[PDB]
Amino acid sequence: TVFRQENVDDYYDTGEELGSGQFAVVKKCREKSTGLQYAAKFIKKRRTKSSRRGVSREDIEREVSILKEIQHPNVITLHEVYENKTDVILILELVAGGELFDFLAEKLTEEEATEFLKQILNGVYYLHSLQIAHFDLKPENIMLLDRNVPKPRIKIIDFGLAHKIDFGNEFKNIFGTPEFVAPEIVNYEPLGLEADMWSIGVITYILLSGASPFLGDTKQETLANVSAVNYEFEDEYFSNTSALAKDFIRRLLVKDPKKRMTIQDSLQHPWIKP
Ligand SMILES: O=c1c(O)c(-c2ccc(O)c(O)c2)oc2cc(O)cc(O)c12
Repeated sequence: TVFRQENVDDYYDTGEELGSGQFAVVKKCREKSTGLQYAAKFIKKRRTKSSRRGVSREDIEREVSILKEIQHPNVITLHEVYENKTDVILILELVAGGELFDFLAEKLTEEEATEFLKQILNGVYYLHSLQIAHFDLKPENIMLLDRNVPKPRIKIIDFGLAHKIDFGNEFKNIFGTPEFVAPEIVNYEPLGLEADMWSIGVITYILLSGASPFLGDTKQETLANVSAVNYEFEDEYFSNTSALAKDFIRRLLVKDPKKRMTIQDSLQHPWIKP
């Protein structure tokens, strides 16, 4: 699939950089024709078939295909795609309140945690309903619309590892951030929607305590901890956290993906359900 090959600069002006990573940079931008504002993600293309630099066309096209399917208040939306020799440029919905990660570093109560979590669960319910696994859920990939409100609204971003799961599972080169990946990722096993639910358990633990449940001193330690389900609720952090909140986490941080709560289970769980 090919994208718009006119110069993006003829249609958009860029401004503040919103973030950067491995082979991508995200810039605030404004469409010249409408004055409307967006986030432009510049993704570096591979220059040869065997290069390890840049993102493969196959991987770029998958991400764009997934983004085009999505329309839900809790997930980022895609406006347009451009490309040139060096980059694919995604013109994405602008979200200005920063990462949930940075909002967290600034300070949650169970109410504040569930307020965020319900939105995340709603977005993931939408995705999983469409058989889309995100595969990279973490606080860095949850953005706030406006961070100066008591209960900020959120949108899930970064579908770079996302996959359609038409056959119950996928087994591919898929591996996210060690702190948040499920044991089946660590062990290179077939992956399905269940992996996202584990990641939600990790996010929930962090929301409530400020601490990361499997984090070791090195990446290999973290991964070893994940595979062994080596976590516990520290009393210093969880002493005034409800047993029901702990129950919710405990039913997500389960090694056997078949025994893990599904997204539907999570919405019916007594900590979440009205
Ligand atoms: O940092 C951002 C980011 O990474 C992405 C993003 C979204 C979907 C993807 O599939 C993807 O690869 C990246 O969107 C954004 C949108 C914003 O308004 C602001 C941002 O800072 C980001």
